[PDB]
Amino acid sequence: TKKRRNNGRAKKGRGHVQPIRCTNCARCVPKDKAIKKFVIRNIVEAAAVRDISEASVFDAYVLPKLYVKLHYCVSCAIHSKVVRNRSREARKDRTPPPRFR
Amino acid sequence: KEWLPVTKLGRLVKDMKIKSLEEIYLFSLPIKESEIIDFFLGASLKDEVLKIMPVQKQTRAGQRTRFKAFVAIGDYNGHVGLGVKCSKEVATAIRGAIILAKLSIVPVRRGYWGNKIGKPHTVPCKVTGRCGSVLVRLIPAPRGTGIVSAPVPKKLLMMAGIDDCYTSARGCTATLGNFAKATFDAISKTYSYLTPDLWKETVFTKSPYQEFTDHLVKTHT
Amino acid sequence: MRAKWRKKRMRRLKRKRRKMRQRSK
Amino acid sequence: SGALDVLQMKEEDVLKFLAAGTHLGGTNLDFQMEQYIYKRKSDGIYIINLKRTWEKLLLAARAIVAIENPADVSVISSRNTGQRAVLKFAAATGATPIAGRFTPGTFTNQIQTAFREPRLLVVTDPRADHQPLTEASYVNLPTIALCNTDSPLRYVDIAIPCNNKGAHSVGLMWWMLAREVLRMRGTISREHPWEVMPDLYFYRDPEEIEKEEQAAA
Amino acid sequence: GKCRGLRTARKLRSHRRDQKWHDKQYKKAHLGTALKANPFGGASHAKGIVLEKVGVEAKQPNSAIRKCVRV
Amino acid sequence: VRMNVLADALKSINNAEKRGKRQVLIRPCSKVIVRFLTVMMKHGYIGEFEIIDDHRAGKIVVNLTGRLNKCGVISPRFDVQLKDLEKWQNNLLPSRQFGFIVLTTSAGIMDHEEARRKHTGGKILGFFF
Amino acid sequence: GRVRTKTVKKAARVIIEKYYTRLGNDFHTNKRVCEEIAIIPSKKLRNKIAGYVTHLMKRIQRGPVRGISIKLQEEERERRDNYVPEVSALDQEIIEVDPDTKEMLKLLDFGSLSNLQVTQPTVGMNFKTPRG
Amino acid sequence: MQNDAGEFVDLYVPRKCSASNRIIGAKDHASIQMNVAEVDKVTGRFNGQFKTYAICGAIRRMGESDDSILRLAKADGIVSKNF
RNA sequence: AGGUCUCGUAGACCGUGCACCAUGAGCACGAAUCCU
RNA sequence: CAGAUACCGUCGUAGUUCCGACCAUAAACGAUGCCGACCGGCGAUGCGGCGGCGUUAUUCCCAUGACCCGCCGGGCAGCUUCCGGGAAACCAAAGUCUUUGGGUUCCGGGGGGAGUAUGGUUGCAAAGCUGAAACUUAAAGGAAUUUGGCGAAGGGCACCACC
Ligand SMILES: [Zn+2]
Repeated sequence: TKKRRNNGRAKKGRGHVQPIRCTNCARCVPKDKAIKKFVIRNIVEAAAVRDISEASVFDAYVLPKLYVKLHYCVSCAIHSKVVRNRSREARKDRTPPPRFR
Repeated sequence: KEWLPVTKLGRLVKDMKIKSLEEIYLFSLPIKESEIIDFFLGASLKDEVLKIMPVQKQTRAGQRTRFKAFVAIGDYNGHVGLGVKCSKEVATAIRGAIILAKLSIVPVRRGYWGNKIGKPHTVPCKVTGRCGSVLVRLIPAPRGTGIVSAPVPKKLLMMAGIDDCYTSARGCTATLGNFAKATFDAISKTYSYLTPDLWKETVFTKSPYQEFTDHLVKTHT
Repeated sequence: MRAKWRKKRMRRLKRKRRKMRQRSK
Repeated sequence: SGALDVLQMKEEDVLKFLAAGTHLGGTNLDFQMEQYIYKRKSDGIYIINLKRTWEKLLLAARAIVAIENPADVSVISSRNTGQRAVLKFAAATGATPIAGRFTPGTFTNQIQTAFREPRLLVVTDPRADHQPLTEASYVNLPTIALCNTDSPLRYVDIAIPCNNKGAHSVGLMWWMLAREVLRMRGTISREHPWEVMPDLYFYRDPEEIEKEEQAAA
Repeated sequence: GKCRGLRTARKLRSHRRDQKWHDKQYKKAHLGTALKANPFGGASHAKGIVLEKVGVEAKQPNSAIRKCVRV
Repeated sequence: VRMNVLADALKSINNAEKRGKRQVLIRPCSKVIVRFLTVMMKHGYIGEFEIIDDHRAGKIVVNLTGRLNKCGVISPRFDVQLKDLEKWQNNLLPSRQFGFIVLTTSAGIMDHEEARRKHTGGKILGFFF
Repeated sequence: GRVRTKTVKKAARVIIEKYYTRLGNDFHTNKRVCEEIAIIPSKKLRNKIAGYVTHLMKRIQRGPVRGISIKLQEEERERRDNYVPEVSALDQEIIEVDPDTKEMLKLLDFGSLSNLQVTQPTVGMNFKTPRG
Repeated sequence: MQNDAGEFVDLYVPRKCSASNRIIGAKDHASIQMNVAEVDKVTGRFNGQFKTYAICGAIRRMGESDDSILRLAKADGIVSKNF
């Protein structure tokens, strides 16, 4: 039978949306269906940041970040442990998971 | 074989100040002790079973069967009930089904066909009761017709005391439990249908709990 | 068997039948 | 309920309503309680009427005094903000108190030791105590509620428009309800100030208990 | 019934005729193929001539061989 | 588009009765509805009813009493006679003790009993019990 | 893994409900008490009862526990909920009143009360939190 | 319930709701006959006159019974008419 | 003139895939009510 | 890989692009036809209009663009519900239904044979539309509970498992 109120997407009064390409594989996926993520990453982690900070021309120099936006289909997101399955009752929750740290 | 009631209603019936349970249906109180109806309805109340069906559940090892028995209870000049209970052994299943039937009996009213002479014989109106997929219709019949039905709602209708019904059914009536439940729902809703015979405002008698709460507080703590 | 490939094989047999019917009028 | 020229508020009940902060309601509203609210003011707070609260106080007091057995009124609070108010109300009226952890088998399970079947039921809120209303639906039990402008009205009979977030307004309304019931019973006179203090009903957190113990004797 | 009009009968009779053609027993009762594929041709009994004897077997759940003839 | 007026009028009455409303607001005010509620009012099922008059099809406000089960409309305007009225009474009514068949005729608009007594037939309008 | 069961904990709760005065922090003293006030089939489970009632003595000396109700620690609750001070905290000499509240009191039963003062309302009616 | 003779064939007459005017059945457990007290006209204490009001389970489950009790009290003369 | 600003320190969300993995002959199972 | 004309990798012909001439098929799916009326709300959103404290285009005024609080009508939709419907999943429509009748159009009678052969028709072609029968079978299906088994995921345990 029908699993969800929508169909794993957000297309309601459109009928057609443009497709995009996935990032892990090259599978063609519609834009509104793909599990997208936008991570704010760093150039260096918390190990080399002291090495850059002590051995720099300028003191207290702010390091640039890495803004990349990833687009995943269902199989690539599940197989790379991005989204996980839930219960039937626990599926009805559009809130993101909490960020304690 | 003494009676030790735990509710207010059972003790107050045991004190021999309830003349009939018609006022208990009038106040729509839950009949919670099964031996109150056994105290009221005695030799006029007899029973017969309907069907015992197999119900099985799988486990790691083998099949766990459990017997579910359908029985009905009711005097032939009024009230009628139905009860379902499922257990391992057959005798305790039948005993629990008879008990759960005696918890839930309802009174029915009987009407006329054309002329109002003597005692009534048939259902007053086309009263309909539906549960699951089964749809049961009870249409009044002229005097001396007899119950025309499938055999088990026919026996339920004579055990309810109604002499004449014109009946009809649709859907899968082979499930005898759901069919009997639909017949019980049809004969239960013969009270909740407003007719012009009763439109005046009923006088409000005092509550039996309100009438004998002094007796209750002088008997128990 | 899904319906697509059995529709395809009926299509090829229909084509072969039409060719043989045209060559055997 | 307010039809006589004796049973109204004289001068001081409105003063205690304004002192306890009973006049302000929640941000949200109920369409069942749109006639119990005066209007809406700025900052999204509803100003609540006091005559309507008085008329439900009369009606709740009448329904309580109407029966002649004081042990068949049951008063229930699950939140900590009114546990002592229920206890003092049952001490002053003879009622049956339930404070905290209402077990789900009191009104319907006949084999338990705590099998109760009262005649009237008063509860502090329909929001948090959505459990005793459904169990009091299965047996013919009425329901009296000290309900807020945001709390839903389901399975209730008298809905007193109240302020059930602060301890102050709730303790004052249990005190005035006990006062009015004891006036209808006749043990307490209708005109003499019988006030022991209304501070016998007021609840506070244990940090303020320690603070007041160290500040006072 | 869907169409409810005081003077709508032609549509109802046409729909009833088409939907009555869309049946199985009425197809078997109102076609020449059903009355011509009948080996007896609308007869309860028929005579015959025995040619030889054929022994056919039963189905898979119950195993036996039955005795038949060609007539 | 609004085609028949008695059908959705009694449908609104049936909806407001089984919900539990006290008053209902019928948006048109045609004479057939007025005659039907005068028949139903003289039978003593529904209470007083107002009517609002303006320069269009005005509104109708009915004070409803707890004496009504269902108001139904038989559509289209079927033909009925005196010799075949008992079949309609048998298959359309829950009992032979009450319930009326309102029908239009040359003698006006009334129930089936007055039409039987005055010996006339006509077209069907609806039913209520 | 030293985890106690319901038998030793329930029996300990019962004897600390019934016998609270003749106890103490000494393990051997309440071991002899558990020998006296209760019959025991064993000795290992006796030592478990004595150790756990010593633990319950350390828990009672720190604070209340919601499993038992000892009468010596009881009725100081009623002492804390039974005192009456000199001010009820609602007989104040001044009460702050809103202009909408002032208008609602104007139609209520009176025209002016001599224990109230009117406050200026806020200048901007922004009250809802930013959610989206 | 009557006939040509005069006896009532229905064994009892069930109560009707004071708000929606529906038949209270045997198994409508949410039906409540709420009993309120009437006060004296001078002294203002309990006298003994009783005003029994009734309600059905459907409007109680929908949650609009308090307005019905208030309107019944206003019609009876319990709640003051200014309100 | 004083010369370590205050309060506790999840201070680990470094990664994206992972070798090849087919098949199982049937015979072998039955559904119930209460005292003398 | 046992076999690989397959998953994988490097090239790669038609194609993918535009003009001009054609076929008219999709899980063309909200798997839910169109018009109209009625029956619980709540919080946001897009358009246009209405009203009202305060802030801004720097301090006075006017209406404007940008905020705040509310309404009205249309539209895409969201959350709860013993109104109600259903076999259930679910549905504010899939409700107003044995208490069956608002108006109108198309479409289906067990499962295969089968969208198959033939007849007709359009098209350069591929094909599109209309559309059977003989025969065979007692099942084929829909919803959901309970153990089962996963080269599914999460907590763990075990020297008859590993390190
Ligand atoms: Zn991919």
